[PDB]
Amino acid sequence: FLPPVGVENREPADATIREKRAKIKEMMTHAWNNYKRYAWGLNELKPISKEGHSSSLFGNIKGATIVDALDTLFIMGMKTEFQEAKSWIKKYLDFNVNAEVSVFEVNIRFVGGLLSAYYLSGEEIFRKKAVELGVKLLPAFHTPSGIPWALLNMKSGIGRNWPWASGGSSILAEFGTLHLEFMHLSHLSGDPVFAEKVMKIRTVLNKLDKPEGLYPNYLNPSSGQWGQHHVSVGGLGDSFYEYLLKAWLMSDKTDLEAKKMYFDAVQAIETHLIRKSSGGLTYIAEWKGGLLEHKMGHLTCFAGGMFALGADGAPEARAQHYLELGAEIARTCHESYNRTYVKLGPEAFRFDGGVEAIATRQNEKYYILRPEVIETYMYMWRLTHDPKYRTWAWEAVEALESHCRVNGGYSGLRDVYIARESYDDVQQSFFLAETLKYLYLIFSDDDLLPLEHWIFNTEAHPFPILR
Ligand SMILES: *[C@@H]1O[C@H](CO)[C@@H](O[C@@H]2O[C@H](CO)[C@@H](O[C@@H]3O[C@H](CO[C@H]4O[C@H](CO[C@H]5O[C@H](CO)[C@@H](O)[C@H](O)[C@@H]5O)[C@@H](O)[C@H](O[C@H]5O[C@H](CO)[C@@H](O)[C@H](O)[C@@H]5O)[C@@H]4O)[C@@H](O)[C@H](O[C@H]4O[C@H](CO[C@H]5O[C@H](CO)[C@@H](O)[C@H](O)[C@@H]5O)[C@@H](O)[C@H](O)[C@@H]4O)[C@@H]3O)[C@H](O)[C@H]2NC(C)=O)[C@H](O)[C@H]1NC(C)=O
Ligand SMILES: [Ca+2]
Repeated sequence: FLPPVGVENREPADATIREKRAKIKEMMTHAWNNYKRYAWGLNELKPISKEGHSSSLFGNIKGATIVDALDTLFIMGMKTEFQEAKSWIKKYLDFNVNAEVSVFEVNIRFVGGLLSAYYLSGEEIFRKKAVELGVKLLPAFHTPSGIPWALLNMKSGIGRNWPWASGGSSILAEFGTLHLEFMHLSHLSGDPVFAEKVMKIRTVLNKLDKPEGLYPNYLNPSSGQWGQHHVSVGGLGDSFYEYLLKAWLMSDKTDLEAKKMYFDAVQAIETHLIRKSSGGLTYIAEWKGGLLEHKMGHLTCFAGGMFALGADGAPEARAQHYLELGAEIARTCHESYNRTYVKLGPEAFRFDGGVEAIATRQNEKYYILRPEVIETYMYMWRLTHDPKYRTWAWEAVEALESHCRVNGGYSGLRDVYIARESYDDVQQSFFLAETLKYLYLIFSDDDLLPLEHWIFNTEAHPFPILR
């Protein structure tokens, strides 16, 4: 174990920034203390019902919110809370269970949360548990190609793909968002097997022709060939792209394959998917066999920070281009917040049918406590220090406090366009792992989890550079 760099949370110099940061910590005490009060040990909290919530993505594993919150608690100086969480994990976190889990979700939340807790604290239990879980996920890769199953029974090792997935195919974002965690699993366990699995994924992908430079969201694990040619930088695709860039950064820039894959991918996305509305907003559309659908998801909004984070490493005279593209995605995504009643954006928003940056379908008007817009504000603040990004982040804080904060915690909303809240009764674990961590960091100095020394996984779990 090596002492971690930049884990001290010194108070900002400006009194107003100090006060704003203290508010975000207070919001975390509200989310955490209510989770502990009504749902301790269960995966998530139902804040209206004041009971536990057990998403099917996690099967019979326990304590998702405990594990997802560990690192946020640590950096906020919540040491009593961190110790209670550690004691529960030592006694009760068990991966020897008989149910199916999403390999992807368990990796980014449980493996990632345990890894960050270990690197921040040095407590060996976190390392031991991360490796235990990695070992349990290894049967997911038992396919003819090495492209893993979506869903794995932890006891039997038997896997399968989503039943609706084109021809029984695996999902790009799912198998493409294992890389960072598996590289650290090999480092800490000394066992090459984890890196071998994620490097085999690379081998399969690089053998395929990418239609127009684009990656279909579906890849069959038996044949190793594409399913239907649906392409998106939001759901089903998003974090695969994210992890190409971050694999390169986290390798101390030695993973040259990752770098080329990333910049090639983003150029094809710019050409075929990125458009400007008649009102002047930049958006990322979805592509289906050549035909654009002029719609962007809240999930897609993470891409603003991705583009900005990759700017420093971009080719000669392309760095400002990517900082500016990041800023335009940030602005569009801020407009999706601005044009609502509650000032929190919808799950999807459109740029045709006579609209710009608003939802039209009733079933896409919801907000489930998502971090991706605030995530992009954090990167834009740290990479430009333009005060507007702190201004926009604080607008979201005031919105959350006005419309999502309830007596029993924080709840998502079913319709951001009307006055009367319709609470969905789920406190998503990613609100504690991501939304509040990124808010806290925005109102901190740059030297708390400095971006030069820490690369965030897709669930806001910071990992150190591997040399
Ligand atoms: C968050 O959301 C808010 C909305 O809540 C956004 O605010 C809007 O921003 C718009 C874009 O900047 C802006 O549109 C411009 O409006 C200018 C006119 O404003 C003045 O007049 C209007 C109208 O008054 C008459 O009509 C009303 C009824 O509508 C009557 O009640 C009056 O008696 C008059 O008869 C006033 O309402 C305005 O006053 C309000 O707004 C002011 C701020 O604008 C406030 O200070 C006031 O207190 C008051 O609330 C003003 O007095 C237009 O001149 C301007 O027109 C240019 O742009 C057009 C659009 O260009 C793009 O799109 C086209 C189409 O695709 C492309 O061709 C172009 O290339 C561009 O891509 C262009 O078509 C024109 O030809 C002109 O070049 C423009 O329409 C809104 O006024 C503003 N609304 C409000 C209420 O504030 C805000 O931007 C969002 N973001 C942020 C960060 O806040
Ligand atoms: Ca993410």
